[PDB]
Amino acid sequence: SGFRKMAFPSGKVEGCMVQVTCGTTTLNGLWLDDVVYCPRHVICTSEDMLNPNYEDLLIRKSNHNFLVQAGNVQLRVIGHSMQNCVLKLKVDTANPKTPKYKFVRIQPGQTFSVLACYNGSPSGVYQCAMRPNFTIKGSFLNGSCGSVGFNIDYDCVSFCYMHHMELPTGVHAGTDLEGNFYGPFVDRQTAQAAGTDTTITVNVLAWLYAAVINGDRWFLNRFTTTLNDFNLVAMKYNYEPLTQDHVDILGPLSAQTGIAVLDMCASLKELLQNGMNGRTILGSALLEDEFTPFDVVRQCSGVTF
Amino acid sequence: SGFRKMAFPSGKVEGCMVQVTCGTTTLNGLWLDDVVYCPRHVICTSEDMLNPNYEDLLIRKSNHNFLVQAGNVQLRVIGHSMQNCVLKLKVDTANPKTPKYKFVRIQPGQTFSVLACYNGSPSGVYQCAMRPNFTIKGSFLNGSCGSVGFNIDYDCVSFCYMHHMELPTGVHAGTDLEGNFYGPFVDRQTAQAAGTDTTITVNVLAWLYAAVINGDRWFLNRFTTTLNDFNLVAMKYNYEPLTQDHVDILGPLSAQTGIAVLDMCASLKELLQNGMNGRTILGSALLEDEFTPFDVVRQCSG
Ligand SMILES: O=C(Nc1cncc2ccccc12)[C@@H]1CCOc2cc(Cl)c(Cl)cc21
Repeated sequence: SGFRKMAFPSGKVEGCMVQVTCGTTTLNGLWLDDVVYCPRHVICTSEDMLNPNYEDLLIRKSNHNFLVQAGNVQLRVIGHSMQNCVLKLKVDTANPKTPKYKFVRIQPGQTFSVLACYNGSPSGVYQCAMRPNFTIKGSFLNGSCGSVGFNIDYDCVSFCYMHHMELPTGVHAGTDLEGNFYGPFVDRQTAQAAGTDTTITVNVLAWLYAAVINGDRWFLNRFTTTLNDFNLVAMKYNYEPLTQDHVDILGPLSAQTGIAVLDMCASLKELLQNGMNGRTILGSALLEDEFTPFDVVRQCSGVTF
Repeated sequence: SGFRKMAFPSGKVEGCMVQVTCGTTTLNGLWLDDVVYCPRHVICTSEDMLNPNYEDLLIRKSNHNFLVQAGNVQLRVIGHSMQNCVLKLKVDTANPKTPKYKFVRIQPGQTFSVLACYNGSPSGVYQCAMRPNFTIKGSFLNGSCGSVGFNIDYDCVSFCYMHHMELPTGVHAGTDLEGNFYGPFVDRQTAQAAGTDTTITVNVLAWLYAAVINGDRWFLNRFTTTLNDFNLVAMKYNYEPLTQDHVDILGPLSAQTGIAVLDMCASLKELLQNGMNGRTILGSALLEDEFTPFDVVRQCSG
């Protein structure tokens, strides 16, 4: 029993974290095989950030300008190239701790674990979701750039996020490991704002199934709804539309608990229109949307890595 | 900016997780140097749950009855001893991945990370607090026994908890790494119940300081209170008494935000009286009590 916000074990990623220093800037890098990946803004000054020409800034740099440190060992940079908003520093040594890995781009609503790092040293791990507005509600301080987000499937680490910046509202923006930003963000000091966020409907439904599996049933009702009527109500409450794909993904949880997805949708509709009335679900007075259906199945069945 | 429930990176503990099998029972063990620590109930059968005599059950066992597996390598048990509710299995190989470590017994309100494991394999990492009733609200299934709780301040792992059992209400009980249970619990299937749980007041106050540091001030008020008047109010909401130790511990956060502890206590009294009125604090509609003053300082300042 119990349902916690749970991250993947971070060990495979910890053995990849290195510190990258360029001039006065120090941030984190991801050391996989003989390449160190890090945000390209490490080559910027405070002035450069206002209007940066990264090809021009990078061409002026030499390999010895990049100081890479893996623990207490300085790595030798033997090449440098840029791929979108990520800098790739070729090093002379392949990381002996390189796990089986892939670079994957996640969709909004998908969750992942973040290994927050400072000076190439892991300090914490937390689970979060890629918001529908492409930001993440992380917890990051100065020096956390280059910290990565990942999932584990079997013994393979799928790297899906690299931290680049904090927006004025305190939310975070970054890229996949190919340097493509999630969202309409750019790595330049200019006016940028997160769009209005919405609730990840499929994830709230998955969390209501987790609550039922854990014995919390007060919100269940005798009713069902059509997918179209549910989506009309979802649009009204700034909830993401629920697709037939989402309904299909929730199938196993529906089969296990005996609550059809549209029956759970009718519970969610009543919760949106009437509130919780002083009650809680899994120790929360708000509907939680940072557990995917896969996360609920994984946690309620005990899959290991 | 931002405030998340954050666990320590679990790598140093992952390299210590092994599978321990004794008869039909399989659970997790912690492999440090040449010793594997695990719950002593791994030696129990069906009739040895209601009233087990662990000394008598252990004396009947030989080293070859304990099957220890570290990855895909079977470890050889060369000795066994019991220390309170933990079984210590001496093995013929020292764990090469043994980090710098300590065994620390914690107090209620303290937080720690749990590396939940099944069959010696880590499945997830989450953050817990030792409840005032000495239980933990973990997330554990059958086979999670032997999973450990830890903190990693510096490069040293302080092991503080080993999971032993789930109580009828779905909460969890366990021991420190010396086998001493937290709380009035025993490793017997006898009728046991968690006492009435209370809110960790000092932790809620720390989390209100984290909210102020993060820019949230709506709950602040112009009132202060005496420590005794605060305790008389807070007890009525099943909150733990706030001691002078707790007030002292909150000093650095009070100095940083400019809000005296008793001034923050008056905000907490008002939040208990009024509720949140549709508002949230750090993305929560409930007062959070699983961040200590130490966690808040570390997460907010470094
Ligand atoms: O609690 C137990 N293991 C579990 C742990 N955590 C979570 C669980 C969730 C579901 C089912 C088992 C779970 C075992 C088996 C059941 O009976 C006992 C009894 C005693 Cl006295 C002791 Cl010390 C251990 C156990």
